[PDB]
Parts: sequence; structure tokens; C-alpha cells
Amino acid sequence: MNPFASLTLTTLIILTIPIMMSNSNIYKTNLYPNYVKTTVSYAFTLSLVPLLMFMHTGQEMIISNWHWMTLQTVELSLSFKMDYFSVMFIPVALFVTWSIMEFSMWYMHSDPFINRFFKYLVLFLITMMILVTANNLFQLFIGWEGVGIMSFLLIGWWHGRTDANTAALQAILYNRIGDIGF
Amino acid sequence: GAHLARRYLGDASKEPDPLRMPTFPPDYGFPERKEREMVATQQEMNDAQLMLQQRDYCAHYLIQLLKCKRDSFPNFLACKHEQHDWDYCEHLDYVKRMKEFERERRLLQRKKRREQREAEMA
Amino acid sequence: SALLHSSTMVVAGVFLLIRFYPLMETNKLVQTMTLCLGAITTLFTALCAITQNDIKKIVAFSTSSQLGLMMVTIGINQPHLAFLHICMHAFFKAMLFMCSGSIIHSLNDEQDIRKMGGLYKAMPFTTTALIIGSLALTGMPYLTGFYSKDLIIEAVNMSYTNAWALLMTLIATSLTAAYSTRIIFFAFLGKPRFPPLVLINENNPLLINSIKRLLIGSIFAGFIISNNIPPMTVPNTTMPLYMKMTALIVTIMGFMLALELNNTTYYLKFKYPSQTYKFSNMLGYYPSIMHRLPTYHNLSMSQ
Amino acid sequence: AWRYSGGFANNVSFVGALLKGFKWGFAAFVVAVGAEYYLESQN
Amino acid sequence: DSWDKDVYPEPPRRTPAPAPQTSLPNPVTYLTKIFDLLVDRPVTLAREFIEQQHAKNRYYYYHREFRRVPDITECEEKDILCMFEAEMQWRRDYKVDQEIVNIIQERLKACQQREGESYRQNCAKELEQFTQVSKAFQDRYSDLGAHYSARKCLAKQKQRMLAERKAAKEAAA
Amino acid sequence: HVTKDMFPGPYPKTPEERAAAAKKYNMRVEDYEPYPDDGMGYGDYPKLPDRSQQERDPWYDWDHPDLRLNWGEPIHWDLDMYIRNRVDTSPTPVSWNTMCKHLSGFVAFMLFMFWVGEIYPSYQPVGPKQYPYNDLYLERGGDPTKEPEPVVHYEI
Amino acid sequence: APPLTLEAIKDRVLYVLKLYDKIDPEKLSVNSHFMKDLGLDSLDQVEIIMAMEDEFGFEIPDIDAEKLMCPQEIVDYIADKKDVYE
Amino acid sequence: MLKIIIPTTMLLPMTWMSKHNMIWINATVHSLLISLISLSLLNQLGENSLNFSLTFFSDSLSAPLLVLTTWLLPLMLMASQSHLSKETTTRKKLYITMLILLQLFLIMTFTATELILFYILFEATLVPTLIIITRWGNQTERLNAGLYFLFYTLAGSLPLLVALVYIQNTTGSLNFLIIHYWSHPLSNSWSNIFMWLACIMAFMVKMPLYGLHLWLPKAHVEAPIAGSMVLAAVLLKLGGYGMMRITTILNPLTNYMAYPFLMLSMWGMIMTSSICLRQTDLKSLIAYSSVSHMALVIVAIMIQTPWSFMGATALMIAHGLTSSMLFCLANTNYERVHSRTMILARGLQTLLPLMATWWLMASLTNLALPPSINLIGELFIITASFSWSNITIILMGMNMMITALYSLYMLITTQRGKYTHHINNIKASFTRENALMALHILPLLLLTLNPKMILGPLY
Amino acid sequence: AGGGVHIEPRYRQFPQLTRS
Amino acid sequence: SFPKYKPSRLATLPATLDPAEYDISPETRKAQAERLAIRSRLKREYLLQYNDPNRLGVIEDPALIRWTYARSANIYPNFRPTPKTSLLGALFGIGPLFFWYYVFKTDRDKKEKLIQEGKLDQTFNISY
Amino acid sequence: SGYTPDEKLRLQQLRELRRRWLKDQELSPREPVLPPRRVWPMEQFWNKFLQDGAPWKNVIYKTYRHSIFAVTHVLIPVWIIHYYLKYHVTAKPYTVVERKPRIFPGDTILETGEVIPLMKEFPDQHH
Amino acid sequence: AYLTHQQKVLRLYKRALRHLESWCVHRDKYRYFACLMRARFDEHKNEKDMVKATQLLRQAEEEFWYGQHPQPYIFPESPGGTSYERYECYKVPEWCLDDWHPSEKAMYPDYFAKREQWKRLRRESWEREVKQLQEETPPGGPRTEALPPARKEGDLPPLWWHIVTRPRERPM
Amino acid sequence: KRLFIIKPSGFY
Repeated sequence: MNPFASLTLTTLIILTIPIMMSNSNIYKTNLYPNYVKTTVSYAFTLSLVPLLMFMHTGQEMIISNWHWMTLQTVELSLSFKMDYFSVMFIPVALFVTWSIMEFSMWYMHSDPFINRFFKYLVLFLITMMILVTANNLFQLFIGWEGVGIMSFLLIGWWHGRTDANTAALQAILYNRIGDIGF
Repeated sequence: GAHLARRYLGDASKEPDPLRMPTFPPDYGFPERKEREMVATQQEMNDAQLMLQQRDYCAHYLIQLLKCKRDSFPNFLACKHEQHDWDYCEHLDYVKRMKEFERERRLLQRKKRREQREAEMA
Repeated sequence: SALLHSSTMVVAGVFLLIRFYPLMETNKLVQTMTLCLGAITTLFTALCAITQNDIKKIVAFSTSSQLGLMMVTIGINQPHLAFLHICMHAFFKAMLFMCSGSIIHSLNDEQDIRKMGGLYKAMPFTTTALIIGSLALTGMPYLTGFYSKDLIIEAVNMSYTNAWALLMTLIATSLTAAYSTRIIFFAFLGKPRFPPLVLINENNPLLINSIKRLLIGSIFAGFIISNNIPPMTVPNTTMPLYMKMTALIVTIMGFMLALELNNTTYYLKFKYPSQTYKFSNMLGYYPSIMHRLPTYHNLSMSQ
Repeated sequence: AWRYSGGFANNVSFVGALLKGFKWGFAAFVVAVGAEYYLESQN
Repeated sequence: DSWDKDVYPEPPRRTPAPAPQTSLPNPVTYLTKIFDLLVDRPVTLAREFIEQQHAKNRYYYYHREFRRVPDITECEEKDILCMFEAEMQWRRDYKVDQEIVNIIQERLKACQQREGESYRQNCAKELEQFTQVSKAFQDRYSDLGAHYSARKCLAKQKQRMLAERKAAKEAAA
Repeated sequence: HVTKDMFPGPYPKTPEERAAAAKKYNMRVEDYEPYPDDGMGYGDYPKLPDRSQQERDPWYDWDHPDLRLNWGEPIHWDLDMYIRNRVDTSPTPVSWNTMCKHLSGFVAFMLFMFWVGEIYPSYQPVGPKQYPYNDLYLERGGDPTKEPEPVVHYEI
Repeated sequence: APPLTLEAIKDRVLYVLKLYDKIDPEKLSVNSHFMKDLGLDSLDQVEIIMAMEDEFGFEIPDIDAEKLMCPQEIVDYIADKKDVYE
Repeated sequence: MLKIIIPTTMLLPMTWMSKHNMIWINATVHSLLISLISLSLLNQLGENSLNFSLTFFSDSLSAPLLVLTTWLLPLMLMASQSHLSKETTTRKKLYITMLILLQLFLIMTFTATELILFYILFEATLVPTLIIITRWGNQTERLNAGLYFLFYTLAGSLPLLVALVYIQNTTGSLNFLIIHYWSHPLSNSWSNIFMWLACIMAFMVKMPLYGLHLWLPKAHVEAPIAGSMVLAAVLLKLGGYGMMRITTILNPLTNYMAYPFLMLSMWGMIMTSSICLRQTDLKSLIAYSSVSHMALVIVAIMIQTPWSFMGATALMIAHGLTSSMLFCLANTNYERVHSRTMILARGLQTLLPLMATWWLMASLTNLALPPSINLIGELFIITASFSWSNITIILMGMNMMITALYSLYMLITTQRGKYTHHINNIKASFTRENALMALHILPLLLLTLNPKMILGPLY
Repeated sequence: AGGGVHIEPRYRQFPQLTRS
Repeated sequence: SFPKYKPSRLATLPATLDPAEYDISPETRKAQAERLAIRSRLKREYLLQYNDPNRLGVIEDPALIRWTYARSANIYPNFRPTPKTSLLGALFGIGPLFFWYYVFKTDRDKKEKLIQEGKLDQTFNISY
Repeated sequence: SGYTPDEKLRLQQLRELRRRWLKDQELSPREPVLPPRRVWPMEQFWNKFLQDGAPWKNVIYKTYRHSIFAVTHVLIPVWIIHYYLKYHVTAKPYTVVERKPRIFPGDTILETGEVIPLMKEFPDQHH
Repeated sequence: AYLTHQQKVLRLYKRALRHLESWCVHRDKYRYFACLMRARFDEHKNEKDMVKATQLLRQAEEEFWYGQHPQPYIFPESPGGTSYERYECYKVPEWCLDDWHPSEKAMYPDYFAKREQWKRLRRESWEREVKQLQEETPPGGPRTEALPPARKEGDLPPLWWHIVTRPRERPM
Repeated sequence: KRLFIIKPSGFY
């Protein structure tokens, strides 16, 4: 009901917070690894509560708050589609991302942009989850293109490597051919 | 499988065509066809928000399950007797579908036998 | 490579088809085409991974093939079965890519299946994790695999599906056993091959914590969601015995062939260089031409 | 020569690697069977 | 309420009244009342503050009312005054049509999820009221280029009247 | 700073012209030859053979190590073509025609087999789905007025 | 991950390339010129050139195969290439 | 509309008499303030165009372009700081006079109420642009650049002059409102298609379509850094306003006559995208991508669809912002390197960490990715063209297939990789640049959050 | 990085595989 | 015997397996000559001014801007209207042009004669 | 295999010139000196309770940092999403549409109180 | 210069089993296939007629290409590997210190002082090394790529800044 | 052992 309406999107809000904390530049770049690791951990925990709420009442939901356009017959609103599909998919998604964030903390321990890397996975998973719950095809394509481009940058993380950026170009090429069908 | 071997590998007509099965009158040696008793009700399972794919005759054992499933939390090891009734109903419906398939299968062998002994009897 | 390119955004396409399933089920021709695509990817990626000299690559092709497997799942009118498949996919496939990254970091930041240090002696936790992940992607009963590719295989054997797709998906399961045990008998084989300074060691506590955090899900979460969910898929209970365990029989068949190819490399003789191995070991034979001819043609007409 | 000595060479078999403490699994045999057995015996 | 069921329909609510078959405490109810106690109540009292300070100084607004004006059918050709007035009236009626089809859009969209897997049978009437709002819209506003004018709209209405009269007389031969 | 000899200019037609263009591109006359005279503005620009930069030696001390280029050397009209990032002329294991034979006898063959698979899809021995009320007619997009024959089934 | 100190790769070159039992260790030295000081040409160098590089975790340049002959040259190239400066 | 025009005109003596070094400061400040006054004009009453007088009127079609120009004038104003710090004070004031007169003529064009006045100020833009290109240019070919630009624009414009005087003689007036309200069906007479060609080809000339697109590549390359963004930004869109207003009389003859140019754009936007994979100069790269975007906006116009009109109206603003955005970066790299070769300096992220970030969202906006107004402007055109002729999505998909292949290619071959070892004068990025691309990119998303304003006059 | 590594390397010996 | 490698324009026969590259005549061994000399002297310039502390700025060869000119401006003055040039230029100057024009007008007239009587459906496509 | 006195001289001289260069790359004790900044007195007290670093103090600072992360990141977001939701989002219609829970034959309703009749006679197919 | 018979056969031997170890993986299999008698190279050392040497080269070099892996062994730092150009992201040219500012100049003070007298040594060495390279340069453009040494005492080698101040392979 | 990390640092 009402808690299912609120927490299902607070799960997204709590992960939006560390990103604009990063845009504040006051955050300590060495603490940010643990910051975003902790945030994805909590977001996973706070994502289970919609999951067992749904498991209790087997109910789906779509939220359409303040709209963007109202062109003739098209009212493009922030239509999140968190049905059984989305609310059952996400908790595993944030669990996997949290586990791999700890894994990356361990692995990426000798890179100056470790916090940059971690927030990069953070933005990628934000557009992933908004794609997961996106009733309107416009938000669906928002998530589609966001995850595609941020994948491209994450492959191109080693920008010095010629093969890395070349493979990023190939990945964006094929993803974009798919985007043509989209 | 034997069915594909008889149809695809062997004579296609001799075995039931999946896209065609069944193509026969329902009382093929089955006089006084008492259609299966209505125990599943469409209104109840629409109220239960069942998938249209599972809205079969066994629906009666599905809807009841959700009842216990609605009253079992927090527990996933509950709701067994009626879910095993549903499992046995899915067993009886799978044997029903495959036995209807074998029914019209031996009836298709009967079709060839019949049209070869009553038409080609000359 | 282990988060994006394993189970999060490469699953985005089949996930989108799942979200668009009500429109999908209306038409059945696109279902057959998706069957064909999901079979052919399980072909190309898996056979290329049959002989791949890089641990990242093999598991990546395992990913792509298994994604084509939910493509087959949405092509046999099972959106939610594919949805459970992506759900436990995020657990298990990420888990094996976790093991891959662990051995990479420990084994001198290297990924090739050549030059391993007999890791099992010095890489125990990663060994157990990798073995159970390998068994999971090859449909381990009661594990994530049971409520996964195992289910999808018995469904495709049951449902009215493309024949060539049907035979192809058991070939894919056999190959899934094959390369999953390939990393097993290459990395942890028992013959050390590595720099003289031994760095293969998972002593980092946080690495252990994360690996076990995903490990418990890959052991438990396979069934901590399979029966808890509301009844949502097709409940085919009875079926012919020979294809009842078609998933299981092709898994054990893939296991035995896998060990056969394993010990054939353990002999003293010379290994075949024929064109079959070439096709096996150059990433499915597709990219090499595409990275060369079409780009040349397009930019040359640009010039 | 170190990469042939038993310190790092001579690992358990691939199934043996798979059977990572499977004797503890054989203990699990008995503990689970006895658990169900005492559940049914006293009920 | 600010809205109403007549233009924003909503099916009557019904809940299963959960009666657990197990003795284990129900978690969802407990977490919901906890979230009520530490979240719902403080925002509720903050909005109590906001409501009382609103009631302390209240101001009003009014529906900006218009009136009917001579339309293009009654507008004289070359008469630029009534021409412009009819253009204004017709364009605001076009906006009215767009808004009302937006309301029907949201009615049918919310109905789909509101009625469940049963949406195909309860929103059908809603779908019935959509298949007729589009077509009539196409009759009143459609294909009017991109410089759509009350004159061009009248020309399209001319096409419609001549077509329907042609069909009527061809039925009567 | 600049002269005319190292500005690309006229198409060479005499051996003195070939030597002048050879100096123009800092590469010798004997291996100097421009592209065909077929009016693509080729001029004095030499038809540098279409190789890539992946085929050169990475270990060499290239003054432009990113693309294995060197400080002040003739470069191909389509150098950006054959960069490491873009298309490469590095050899493939066997003859290019055999790569084409492989790709074709792969994709066209398999497509033939998916055609044969889709015309004979694998099927299991089961029967009808047994849906009542005219295949749930009125409850899946059914006209309330329409009352067609209900599809009924009997057990056996 | 070690800094591969001069003493580290120094120990490397007294285990590798002092691995060579074809020549007895008594005449073996860090300045050992294998072509005439040991009597075996650069031929019976290249093979172990491939062995040692498989251990250190580096690739000797194929262009630098020749002249790369004595243990002093081994520490030379390893130190300059691996920035062995501590 | 005297409220915004009079401050611009009377601003001129301020620059022409102020102290030798406060002229930059004062021109900048007063430009920001008259842009502040300008954004008050975003208001649009119902469907009525915002009328001001017998000669000046505006609407939701105009307002985004007006406030655009007012927002840009500071941009090239303080972009000129680097390139004009060494020239004489009187020449500095003359350059500022040229920019101010250009902006004045733009806001005069866009607020025009009657056709021939719009035309007079439509050709009044060449004089400042021609002066800027020819005088303050850098290389040699700038003279031929001015020739090509001026002669192309005129050879387009004169038929429109003859057509407009003919319209005035025949219909009775050239006021926009009346000819929209007193519009009549342009029949298929053999004089009518030449009427249409005269009324269209002029705007098409300064909207480089396939074939007739040499002036932009051969002028923007060596145009002054301040001028180049102005050409690439606005004067390609005053032609778009010209189509927007003149197409009210060109129907229904536009239904089938547009076909030759129409396809000439779609295949065109592929060729100028296909050409866009291979450029030796980065400025030419941006110019060709710009040409592709204007071919897109051209096919947006010629369908005569409200969704096509919305996609256009968004596309002029989005493309102008992104094109000038990239041209600023090209200027910065050239000024540091004193050359404009493509692959001269790759891997600049290793030296300027924030500059290649700016490159990154610049290319991303060039990509037209959601929810940026570039994507929404493109998307409305996608929908309109689909509803037009089904298949159009194939060619336009090739365009949304080539755009990123060249945009991210420019990133990988400028910012990613590694620096070329010979260049060593690349200093740390000065705050002037990064500040200017900040004022360029942040409002690009700010007005994205509020797309109604730039969405279109058919809202 | 510095001295006193936890798995401080004995040359070519088992790198103290912790039994925990 | 062992599968012989053949050259290709995309996959050139590797340098080792060409027949003539092992059949170097002494004339060719002299023909390579002191190209390393002039190359190394060009290096000498490069490393000289690079290592020169007095110099501070961009240093560029004639080699790059030669290709820039010959790819941007040298085209037309050396361009001749050969029969081949005119042929293929017209080919892709009116082939894709008229071909896209034809397919587009084809589908447009298709819908034109599918809508005048009402075959094509416009039921939900109001937002044209 | 031809190492002339020229380039052995060149090579080992480049080697130990770069060695000396790196010996000068060693930052002196005072380096990498940072400037004074502003430290929060509350966090100062928390840090001063960790210099001794008893396990209970470590756990206490751990849960305090998790507590401030929770307050700023868990119920601070629900402070304003709820205000936006139940007072501004739900103030406009059709914004939060919820799927109707599966009403069931044999379940009563809280408001009306009526119960829909339980399912009719089962086939009673016993196992 | 010209790669000789010795160099050609050395490269062929280097590339032959680098490769074949990847063919056999196991080191026992390595040692066997390598000791598939190594004198197979030395069984025919008597090739006084270099024509037969070239023919056996046509056999040797043009048997390796198909006895070698289509996906052979590559090392990380080796070209085409995993870490060949991975760390180029973090490397920065040495001249990127002069642009630093008095805050950063005094906030690593003595490092910039040592760089100051290092570039002072560059100043005192530039003219000496250029005058040393010009005097001994043979006409026609040196003669090889060998760079002349520092023949004096206290002097500096020619062209010594770039190869010394190059970024370290581990810049992090 | 610690060293100087080199980067194009600019407080601008």
C-alpha cells in the first residue's frame, strides 16, 4: 500500500544521494569507496522490504508523478513500472552490485580514480534500475541509452589502452544498432 | 521420440500432426459425452488475478493455493496439501492431454485402417 | 566485466522482451526467431569458449549463451521463467566471474587458462566457489541451476519448440559443462606454472566476505526464491522419463565428455591444429571479418 | 623442481576438488536422516 | 475531494482481510505500523503546521471564463476581426479536445493496472470510450497539416460533410 | 618555414617529376609511385601500399608510439583508415578466401538448418489445452453481446 | 606485489641463468660471456631467454634478443625496464 | 519589443567610447543583463502570438531563438578575450560593434511582423558576418570563404526578393498574421511551383543541404573563433524560421513538390554523416555533423506535421547549442596547438582532466541521448517521419547510427589514448574556457528540464 | 607495499595459506 | 603439404612467408641503403629540439600537413574529369538519390490509394 | 652480439643518471606537507575515543557512522518523498495506481464486511 | 639494418614454441616437445651451400605458421596482451611540473628545488652535447642509429633528457 | 618506499 508506494522509490533515492554527494566535491575520495559500498548495501536491504511486501500481498504498482510534457495526446510523466517483475528483480540486482562493489574495493586498490570507478558503477546501476521500473517507453529508452553509454565508458575506463577504447567503440556500435530497433 | 519418428521420419499422416491435433469428432467411440465437471470458475480466478495461460480446468486447485499462500506469511514451507493436490491435478491434466493425444493417435491409425479396409476393400 | 558484462546490462535486451511479453506472446513467428537466435548464440559463444585461452572470455561466452537461453525462454511463451532465470543469473554468473577476477588478481593479474599454478592447493576458497558455480551453470539440482537452465531445458523439450533449437540447447548444455570444467582442470589442475614468487592467495578478508556473500546466494538463493514466488509458470509435472532428465542426462553427458577432452590433453601426444580447432579458438569466427571488411568498405566509400 | 614437488604440485583430482570435504556431506546424510527420523518418531 | 469519480473514475476498493493460517507473527503489518510511527506521524504534524498557517491567510483564484464568439462558419470571408476571433475560439476548443483525450488516456491507463489481469474485461468499456474518442477526434481534428487553422479545420469539416452526403445519396442513388 | 617542394602539387609524368615528388614525400624515387591518373586529385601523392599500423613492430621506438608512426615520414592517404583502432591489415591465420568460405559455410549452412528446424519443430506427445467457455471468450477480449458456442471437453 | 628491488631481481639472476648446469658453477660468474667465456654461442642462450622471461613476468624484446648475454646484462635490462630503483 | 531591442542598439556607444580595457567588462555585463530582460519574453499567451506593435511581434516559435541569441552574445564576447588581446583598441571596439550589430539584426529578424522587413534584416546579417570572417580571419583561404558564403547566400536570396514583391502585389500584404489568416491554396499551376521554389530555395541555401553545402565547411574552418559559433548557431536557424513562416502559403503544393529536396536531405544527412567518419580537421568534423543535423531539421520542416514542427523547433536550439559547444573546444585546442589537424594531438585527458570531461558531455549532447532536448527534438522527428512514410526510419536510423561513430571517434582520437610526445606547450586549462562551456552546457540541461518553452508554438 | 607483509614471500615456498 | 598461405589486400601474406622476401638479391640489400640514416637524422632533429630547453612550443613536420593538404585542397587542382570519374560520380549521385526517391514515393502512393476508400486503419493513430 | 664502448657507456650512464634522478624524487620528510583544514569537533570527540581503540569503542563509532548514514540517507529521503507523495503526488489523480490485491472467494472485506462464497465442490481427487 | 640468416632463424626459434608451450600447456609436455630432439635444429648444421639453407628455411619458417596457435600465448605487458598499455593512463610527461603554482611549488618544495638544479644540469649539458654530436657526425646523415657517448669527464651524453625523464612503468 | 605521483595538477 502506502509504504510499498514510498520505499520502492526511496530505494532509488538513497542511491541518488551518494552521486550528488560526489558532485559536492566535499566528500573524501578515499571514504567514497566505503560510502557507495555502504549505500548500495542499504539500498539492497531497503529493496527487500518492497519484495516481501509484494510477496505478502502479490500486488504490482506503477507510479506516475509530475509529468514532463502534455503534447496533444501524450503526457510523458515519470512513469515507474515497479510491478512483480521490477520489485522481484531489483533486490537481487542491488545485492549483486553490492557484493561486486566490495569485490572491486578489494581488486581496485591501486587506482587513483577508485572512487571515480565506483561512482561509475553507481550511475550505471541507477540507469539500470530506472530502466527496470519504467512504464513509459521514454524512460525505457532513457535507461536503455544510459546503461549503454555508461557501459561504453566503463569499457573505456582504461582510456590509455587502445584495445579498451576500440572495444568500447565496437560495443557502442552494436548496442546502437540495437537502439535502431528500439 | 516415437511420435516424431513415426510422423517426421516415417509417414507424417500415420501420426497426429501437432498443428492439427485433434482434427476429429469428440465422441470418437465416446457416446454420451459428459463434458468435464465445472469446478474451476472464471470469475473466481479472474478475482485471483490468475494468468490466462494457467486458466485451465485445474484452476480450482490453483485458486485455493493462493488462499493458503495469502495466509502463510512468513512461511514458504506451508501450503502443501492443496499444492500437492494441484500437482496431482497437473499430473492428471498432463496425462489427460497426452492420453487424448494417444487416443486420437490410435484413432488416426484407426482412420488409416478404416479407410484402407472399407474403401480399398474392392 | 563481472558486473556489467556478466549479468546486469547484457541481460537488458531479454529483460526488455520480458517487460514487453504481453505483446510478444501475441505473435508466434518472432517466438521461433528468438528460439533460433538463442540457440545460435548458445552455439557460437559456447563452441568458441570450448577452446579459449582466457578465463574472462570463457565465462563471458557462458553469459551470452545463457542470455540466449532466456531468449529461448521468451520464445517458448515463458516470460516469467526467463525472469526467474535472470534473477538467479545475477547470483550465479556474477559469482563465477567473481571467482575469475579472484584468480586473475591472485595469479599475477592474468586470465589465460595457460600458466596456472595448480591453484587448488593455494586457491581453495576460489576453487570451491568455481566448482559449485560450474555445476550451477550446468544445472545442478536444488542449486540455482535446477530452477534455471534445467527448468528451461525441460520446458523446451516439453513445449512445441523448433527442433534444431531443441537439439542445439542440449549441445549448449554439454558445452556449458565442457568449458566450466575446462577452467577447472586448467586452473586447479595441480601442475604449477607461474612466476617464482607465489602470489596466488585470497587472504584479503573483504574479498572473502564479498565472495561468500555471493556464494551463499549461489547456494541458497537458487531455491530461496523458486518456491516462494507465486505460481506463475507452466506446471508440467509428468513427462517421458528419457527427456524428464534431458537436462540432467545432457549435464552428466557433458561432464563425462568434458573429462574426456580433459584427459586427452593430459596425454603425451600432439594436439590437432586442424580447422575445427581454429573455428573453436577465434571467438566464433564472426568478429575477425567484421572488424576488417565492413569498416574498410564504409570508410573507403567515405574517402 | 619446486613446481613438481608435493608442496604446490600433486593436487587432488578434479572430482576430488569437487568433493571438497564430501565426507562432511556424508555426515550431513546422517544428520538429516536422523532429523527426519526423530521428527516422525516422536510425532 | 478535489477530483471526482465522474471524470476520474476509480473502482471500489476491496481487501482480503488477511487471516494467517500460521501462528508466526505477520511481519508486513508490523513494519508498516513502525514506518507509520517514525515516518508518517512527523510528516503529518509538519503538514498540520502547514495547513494551519495556510488557513491563517487564505487567498482565492477563479476560473478564467470565456464566452462564445462568431465562428468561421458564421465568419465572413475577408473579415479579419471575426476571422481572428474564430481562430482563437477554435484553437482553444482544439486544446479542450486534447485535454479531454488526455483525461481518457489517464483513465484507461490507470484502469489497466487497477483492474488487473481482468483489465481486458472491465476497462473494455473504458476501451470502448477510447475507440470512439479517437475516431471522432480524427473527424474533428486530423491531418490538418502543421499550420492548422480554423479555416482549414472548416475545410476538413467540409470534406466530411460532402463525403457523408455523397454516401447518403449513393445509398439513395 | 615553408617552401613549395613539400606542398603536394602536380601529378608527376617524367622521371625528374618522380624524383621531385619523391623528395616531396621524403621517400625514394625507385619505390615512389602515385595512385592511378583516374582524376581523384591523387597528384604527386604516392600510392603507399595499404597496410595498417598493427603489422609494424610495437617494440620499435616509434616517435608516435600510439600509432607506431615516426617523426616526419610519408603516411598513407588513408592512414586514419589503417590505424590500430580502425581496420587492420594484420594477417589472419589462413587465406582470406578460406575465411570467407568458413563464414559462408557457417551462416548460410546453419540458416538452412534453422529453416528445416522451423518447418519440422520438435513436438511432444500431448493433446489439447481444454479451455472452457469458448476458450474463455468473454473473459479475454470477448464481445458481451456475442454468445458463440462454448468449447467444451470431456475427460477420458 | 613487490617493488622487485635490485636485490630481488639480483636473486632472480642468481637462481635463473645460474640455473644453467651445462656449465659448471665454478667458472660461472655474473660477468660470464657465454660465447667464449663459456664456449657456447648465443644459440644456447635464446631458449633460456624464453624461460627466464616466463618467470619474471615480462617479455624481453625480440629485437633485443642478441647481445643480451651475461647476468650483468640481465640485471641491466631488468633494472632499466622494470624501473628497479628503490 | 522595444524593451529588448533599444538596449541592444543603445549599448553600441558604450563599447565604442568606454576605456581601452573596460570595454570587455562592460559589454559582457550588459549582454548578460539584456539576456536577462530577454528571457522574460518566453511567455506566450494561449495560441495568440505575443504582439507588440505594427512592426514587431513574437511567439513561442520566436522566443527561444531570441533568448538564444541574447544568451550567446556574451559567449563569443568573452571567447574573444584570448584571440583579440593583442590588437588595437579601436579595432577591438569595432569587433564588438560587429558582434552587437549582428545580434541586433538577429533580434530584428526574429521579431519581424511583415515579410519584406524580415527579408531586409535577413540579408543584413551577411555584412557583419562577412566582415568578421574576412578581416579577423587567420589563414589564407578565408577570402574564398567570404566569397563562397556571401555569393551562396545572395544567389539564394534574390529569387526570394522577387517572389516576395510578387506576393505583395498579388495577395495585398506581406504581414505574417494576415497571410496565415488570408491563406489560399497554392494550386499546381506551372507558375506556382516556381513561386514555391523562389520562396523556399533562399532559406534552403543557408540551411546547407546535400550538394549545396560548401560555404559552411569552407567558411567555418577559418572563421574567427567568436564568429564561427555565431554562424553555426543562429543564421542557420533564421532560415528555419523563414520556412516556419513561409510554409503557411506554400501548401498544398508542398505535398509533392518537397519530394526532391526531402530525400536530398535524408540521403544527404547520411552522406554528410558518411563524410563525417573521415575528416583531417576537427572544425570540418563539427561542420559536417552540423550539416547532418540541419538536414534532419529540413526533413522535419518539409513534412508539415505538428510533431515534425516540435522536433524541428527543439532541433534548431539543441543543434546550435551543441555545435557552438564543440566549436569552442576546437578553438581552445587549436589556440593551444596553433593548428587544426585532426590526429595531431590525441589523449588530451592525460593533460586537461576537466577539458575532456567537457568534451564528453559535448559529444553526449551531440549523440542526442535521452532525456536531453537533443534526443527529444530528434525523437519527435522520428515519430513524424514514421507517420509520414513508414520506411524513413531506415535512413534516419543510419543517421542515428553514424552520429556517435564520429562523435566518440573524435573523443578517442583527441582526449583518449595518450598525448603525442612532440607537443609540450599545452598548459593547464584557463578558467575562461571551462567557464564558457559551463555556461554552454548547464542551461542546455536546465531548459531540458523545462521543454515546454522551446517545445514549439503549436503546443 | 612496505616491509613486514602478511604473506611476506619465502622464495618459492607456500605463501602461508591461512587455515582460517 | 602444409597449407600454403596466400596474400590478400586485407590479410596480407605475413612477411616471413612471401617467396621473394627470402629471395633478396644483393641489389635489394643495397637498395634498403641508408634509409636508417635519414630516418635517424629526422630523429636527431626531433630529439634535439625536444631536449632543447630554449625551444618551448609545438613542433610539427611537413609530413602531416602534406597529407592534410593532399586530402583537403590538392584534390580539385589535380582532379581531371576522366570518363571513369564522371561515370561513378553520376552513378552514386543519382542512383541512391532517385532510388530512395522511388521507394519513398512508392510507399507514399501505396498509402494514398489505401486510404481514399478506407483500407488503411487510423483508429488509434490520432497523434499523427 | 656488437656492444661497442659507445652504447654501453650511453646505457649505464643513462641508468645511473636516472637512478640519481629517482633518488632526488624521494620526497623529503616535510613533504608531502598539507595545509591546516577544518575538523568537526563532534568527529574530533569520536576520533579521540578511538586512539585507545578498544573493540567496544570501535563498534560504537561504527554504529554511530552507520546511524548518521541512516539518518541522512534512509529516513531523510522518506521525510520528503512522503511529503511529496501523500500530500503532493497523491494530491494529483492517477499518479500512484496500485494493482488490486487478489480478492478471493471466501475473503471478507474490512469496510463492507461481506464475504464472497467459498469455492464450490472440489473433485476431491485424493493422492 | 638487414635481418641476417642468424637473426631470421633466431626469431623463428623464439616464436616457434611460445606457441608450442601453449599447444601443450603442461611443462612436462613442454619439456618433451622441446626435447623432441633439439638437435633437430642441429642435425643439419652442415649447410655450406646457402641455397639448401634457404630451402630448409622455406620449410622452417613456412611450417611454423600452421603448427602455431590461431590464438597463441601473449603476455600482459607484451603487445596484444592485458597490461601492455594499461598504465599509460597514469603516466605524465616530465615538463608538466613547470606549470605548477607557488602553492603547489612550495607544498612540495625540495622536489621542485631538485628539479631546478636537474634542469640546471640540462642547461649546462645542452651546448656541450650538441657541440659534441656535431663534430663527430659523419657526412650524409650519421651512419647508424647508435647515439654517440660522453667522451669527457663531468660532461653529459648527447640527447639524455627524454630517455631518463620518461615516466616510470608504474606511475600509478 | 614512496615516490612522487605525477599528474597535470592545476589549482585553477
